[PDB]
Amino acid sequence: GVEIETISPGDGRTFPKKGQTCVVHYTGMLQNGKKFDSSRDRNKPFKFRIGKQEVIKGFEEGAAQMSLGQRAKLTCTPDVAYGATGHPGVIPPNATLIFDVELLNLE
Repeated sequence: GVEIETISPGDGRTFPKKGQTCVVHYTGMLQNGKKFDSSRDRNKPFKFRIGKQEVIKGFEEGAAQMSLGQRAKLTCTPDVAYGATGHPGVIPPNATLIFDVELLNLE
């Protein structure tokens, strides 16, 4: 379950394909909570590739459903990343995570 609410400007066609190292200015958020992880805070815009399951499934499926320039808004389900496990100190178990994802990519 990935609910994409794209803020309109972009190109609408440059989709991430397999093995494409793509660039996302991500900015995390918790449902009824604050930020937890931000490439914008690090100013290191997270050059990640598609097809290795490096990123979580809530962040991976949101990438290919966007295009270059687009600014979507992830509402990631708990069961795809940390719903029963939970990260120690960052992500509690059964958290519905929120992301400011703007696909300004490469390749």
